[PDB]
Amino acid sequence: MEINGVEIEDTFAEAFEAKMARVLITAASHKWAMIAVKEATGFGTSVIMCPAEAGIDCGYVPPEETPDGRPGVTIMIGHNDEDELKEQLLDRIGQCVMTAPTASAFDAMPEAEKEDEDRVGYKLSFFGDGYQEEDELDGRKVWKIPVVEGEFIVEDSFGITTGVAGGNFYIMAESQPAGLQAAEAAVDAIKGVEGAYAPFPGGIVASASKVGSKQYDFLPASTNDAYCPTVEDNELPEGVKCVYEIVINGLNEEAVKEAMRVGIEAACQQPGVVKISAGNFGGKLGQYEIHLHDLF
Amino acid sequence: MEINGVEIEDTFAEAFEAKMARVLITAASHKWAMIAVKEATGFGTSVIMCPAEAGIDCGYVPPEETPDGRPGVTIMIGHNDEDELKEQLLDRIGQCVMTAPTASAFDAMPEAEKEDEDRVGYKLSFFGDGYQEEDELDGRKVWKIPVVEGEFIVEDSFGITTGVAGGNFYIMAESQPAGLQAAEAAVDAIKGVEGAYAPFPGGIVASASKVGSKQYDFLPASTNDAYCPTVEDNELPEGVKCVYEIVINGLNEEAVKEAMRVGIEAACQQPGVVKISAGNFGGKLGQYEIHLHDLF
Amino acid sequence: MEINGVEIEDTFAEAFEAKMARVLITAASHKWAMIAVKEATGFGTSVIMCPAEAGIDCGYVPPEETPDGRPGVTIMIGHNDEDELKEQLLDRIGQCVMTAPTASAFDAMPEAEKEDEDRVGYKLSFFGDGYQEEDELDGRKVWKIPVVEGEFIVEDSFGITTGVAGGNFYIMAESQPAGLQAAEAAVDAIKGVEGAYAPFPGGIVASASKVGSKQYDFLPASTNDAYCPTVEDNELPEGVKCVYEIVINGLNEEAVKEAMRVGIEAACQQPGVVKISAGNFGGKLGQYEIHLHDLF
Amino acid sequence: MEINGVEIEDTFAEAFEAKMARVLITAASHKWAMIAVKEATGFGTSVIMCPAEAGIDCGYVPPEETPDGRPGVTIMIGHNDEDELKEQLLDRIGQCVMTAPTASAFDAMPEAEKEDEDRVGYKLSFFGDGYQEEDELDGRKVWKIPVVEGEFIVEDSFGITTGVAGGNFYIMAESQPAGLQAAEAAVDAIKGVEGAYAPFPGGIVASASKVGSKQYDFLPASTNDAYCPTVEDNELPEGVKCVYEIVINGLNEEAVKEAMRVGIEAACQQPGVVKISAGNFGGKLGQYEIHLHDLF
Ligand SMILES: [K+]
Ligand SMILES: [K+]
Ligand SMILES: [K+]
Ligand SMILES: [K+]
Ligand SMILES: [K+]
Ligand SMILES: [K+]
Ligand SMILES: [K+]
Ligand SMILES: [K+]
Ligand SMILES: [K+]
Ligand SMILES: [K+]
Ligand SMILES: [K+]
Ligand SMILES: [K+]
Ligand SMILES: [K+]
Ligand SMILES: [K+]
Ligand SMILES: [K+]
Ligand SMILES: [K+]
Ligand SMILES: [K+]
Ligand SMILES: [K+]
Repeated sequence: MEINGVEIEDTFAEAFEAKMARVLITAASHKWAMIAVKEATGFGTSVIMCPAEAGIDCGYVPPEETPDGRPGVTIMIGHNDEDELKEQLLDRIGQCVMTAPTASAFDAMPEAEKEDEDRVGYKLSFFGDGYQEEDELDGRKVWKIPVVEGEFIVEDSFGITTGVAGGNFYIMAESQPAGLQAAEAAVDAIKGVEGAYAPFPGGIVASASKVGSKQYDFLPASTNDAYCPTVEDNELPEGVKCVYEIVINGLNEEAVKEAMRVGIEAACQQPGVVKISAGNFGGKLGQYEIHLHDLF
Repeated sequence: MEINGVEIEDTFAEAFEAKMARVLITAASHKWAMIAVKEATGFGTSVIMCPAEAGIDCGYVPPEETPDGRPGVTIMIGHNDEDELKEQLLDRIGQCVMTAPTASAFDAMPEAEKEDEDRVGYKLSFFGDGYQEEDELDGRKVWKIPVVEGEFIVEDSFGITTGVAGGNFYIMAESQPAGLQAAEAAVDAIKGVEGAYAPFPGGIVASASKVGSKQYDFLPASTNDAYCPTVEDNELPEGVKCVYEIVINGLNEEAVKEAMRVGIEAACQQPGVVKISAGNFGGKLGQYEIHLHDLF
Repeated sequence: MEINGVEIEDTFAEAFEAKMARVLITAASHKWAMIAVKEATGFGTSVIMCPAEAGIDCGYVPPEETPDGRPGVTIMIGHNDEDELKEQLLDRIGQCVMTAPTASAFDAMPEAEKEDEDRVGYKLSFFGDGYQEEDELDGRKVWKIPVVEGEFIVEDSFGITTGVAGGNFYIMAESQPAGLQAAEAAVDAIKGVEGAYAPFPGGIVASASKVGSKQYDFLPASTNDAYCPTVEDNELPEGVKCVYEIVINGLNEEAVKEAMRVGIEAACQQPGVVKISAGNFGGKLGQYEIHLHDLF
Repeated sequence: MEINGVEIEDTFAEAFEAKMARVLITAASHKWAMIAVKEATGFGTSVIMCPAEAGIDCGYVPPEETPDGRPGVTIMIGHNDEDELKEQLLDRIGQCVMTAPTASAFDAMPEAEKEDEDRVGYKLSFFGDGYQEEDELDGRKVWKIPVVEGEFIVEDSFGITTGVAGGNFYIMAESQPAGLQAAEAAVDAIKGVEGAYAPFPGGIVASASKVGSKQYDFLPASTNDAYCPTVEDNELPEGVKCVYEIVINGLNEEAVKEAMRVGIEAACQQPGVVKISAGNFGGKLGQYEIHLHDLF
């Protein structure tokens, strides 16, 4: 199989069940919404050594579609453990969205995906020290928390789902610059797929990992040396000088599949791409297998 | 005292000793440098419920002044506890800079400020699983860690200092929009002060806090209700409808003082600003007191 | 009639027929597309003293919805004179898109709107000095022009329509900061409206004009003094200390009306707005009269 | 001569005398200054088919270094004809800066460079229709023009110099992605050089031209086929699959030389660059000849 002359390896991404929330942040403008967004979703590439996996879902929510009539952005926050996710919701919304100029936080978990709920707004409202007030806004139960700016509006409760984490594909390129141009094109495409996010910096992984380590016994993960171009005994095709990985989390398997589909399609339009692969664990770890040949 | 007709309150900011590191991130472009920067310094407004306090120091480092000849950006990461700071250095550089396309990480702690060092590069190099290599780059001891992209270059060791955390001033404004325009002008000014950063979203705090809670026994902090415009018994001057706080951390007291100085000066040039105040704890907590009247 | 407490004057915007083109710019990334876009649409606020009226229509076209599978952005270029429009298409695509890294230019004028044709890509093809080559791409007739980068891809011909120019509303606020916050929320809303653009800087006019001048016979336009808050005998409501205008052009009257509607609604959600008005010429001149009360 | 393994051709850039102005734009924030700047400097890559050659000089002027204590950005506008330059100053400031929210325009031409004066602010003052008012601001003679926002502040007069236009170098790389990564690093470097600007989109020319035409007697200029990688009979080194040009204008020859020097050095640190060249016209046309070997 080839897409625009680029080899698609007959392999699969191995992905996992993971708990996820989806939050709508609105603010006085898109600019201020993004300010809160970047802060709240930062230090959140991987649960290997980050507190969560977080990223932007929809970069632009029209003011006419938000509960308060203001510009919005949707983000997603995820973790393998639901209790840690609830902690991460409280911390990131309370430290990064409550503190952000003009930003409000509303639930954006689709009705069908909702399995559980965490009362993040209620838990945050105690910051008001007795002065907090419940109200209804556009049919939503919200807390109005007095802050020095005026008020912080946060929805009482946020829906939690079991989503899919670790959808992925590798871009194998003739050089680093060609690999990165291809990878950014992929991420631009993934931007448009609702319910999916790419937690790594710019959505791109420059340092893909393997489980554990061969030489050490204190490492949870180490470099995927099989795919390292400066490693003597690497398993890279000839003419492959750089590898990038795109890692995708989503509300469901279909959102991850779509993000993988449009990502690869976009990457294969860029020059100097040799082949597309995917990362898996030989079916021994995950709950999902997304086969590349099935997507096209 | 008035600056452009704006009242400067005769008070002080009460700030604290805190451990800090300063990192230079370079990348293929300013764009990719900033990608790594935003990820690495996110979820880091306040040690109240964030793992660290982090932010950009110098947004633009010319390529001719970096060890590798590439565009750079300097960031600062801080914490009240040195052991937690060392953990935060490993986590943020390893998860957010090592994974970021093209980015390298070099020490940027000034010689005079260096009190301690953490071998973050050495500790990260084990990710190479035996394939990592030490080298010298522009006089610096660096580790070349094989990654799927090619290599991750990180300096062996990073200097740690005892800096100053919690420098601050309040902008009291006739309205939220006037407060925010004044606050952003202040942050634009603080951008130019080397050795200082503002950890909050866009550098601005919309929800300033007080120690503990009046009504609850489980909260380490709650809203500063004295400065809340919607609270009935607030201590706000008449005509003050919004308050923002700017919180500043720095390598030393002088860097924080300068950031406070240029910030207030910039804020007072914007329309609708009623007065400037500062947050303190009546001298009972901090190691530093920066009096507003002393700055002008 | 009020929106969130903001008066909506029972008046109308008076708008005009204008010739318009619509161009899809694709590039290796959204970043490089925007680079071409900002260059090609700049120096194009008003035909009073700029060569054209130009701006971004759709900020994000997904890769899978473009002819070449690459990230896209749509722009619009307008002028009262069709011959001048054709010259502007040639100049802006030839000098600002052809020269921009990786950028291609395709027709994005809807079939139902097309009235005339301008063979821009045919005209630009001669730059190839004999080496240019016609081809077909996703059903479109394109020219592949050899350039030092590789090739410039440009559609043979672009459609021209009689659109609408000069749709508008005024935001009257309690202060400059309040007015600008409301105005940017409006522009955020207008972003989402396909086939409409706001040609002024950030979509906002800080210096609205009237036809001619009371004092100077060499001027085609001068300040709208009745709405200047510093002018002594102004016709501004008390409490209004700042006025902004949002000027909108579009493919048809419906796009203009829609941009006006969502822009006003978004503006009215922001604090410190007193009323909304609109600029007309007494209904004695324009082809279109858009009554504010008819929008809601 | 090699820089980082990259050949530096023993050739020269041939550049020309050109008339130039330099403008300081201040605004409520860096964001709004940038809004005005992009509008005012757009449609200004080349005087071949654009009305002027314009670009950002300094991206960040600190508030305390500006006449009004507000965030600033400096831009430059050039043209071979002084009368056309004066018209371009009037058109670009009057239509793109006067109209931009909160933006002011001050002279930023160093005294040592000043040759001529253009009373732009005086010429713009008539827009005030009698209500305009001269004042002094930070020792500068300015006009306060009443506008719907409040006031437009513009310096009475702007200095004009005979600068340098057409400084250049070519980046010859192994691929388009490699070329563009090198070219952007170059532009990042050129950003830091005061008194020099790169007028093309993102600073980069994707379609360098040659004088005249081989096939068409009616063309003044066409694609430099000698440097087109898709042209069969090109004069490109083997292994070169992409060429970019960086074009630089500046206040004097030293600024141009400096931008060339740091731009080349930055480019050469990026992977996949084969050689650096420069464009000239046989030493017959230009006033300046800038030899690449003389820079390092
Ligand atoms: K998405
Ligand atoms: K907030
Ligand atoms: K689900
Ligand atoms: K993230
Ligand atoms: K199939
Ligand atoms: K700083
Ligand atoms: K990296
Ligand atoms: K110190
Ligand atoms: K931060
Ligand atoms: K639009
Ligand atoms: K192009
Ligand atoms: K039409
Ligand atoms: K425009
Ligand atoms: K000047
Ligand atoms: K410069
Ligand atoms: K202005
Ligand atoms: K000169
Ligand atoms: K330009």
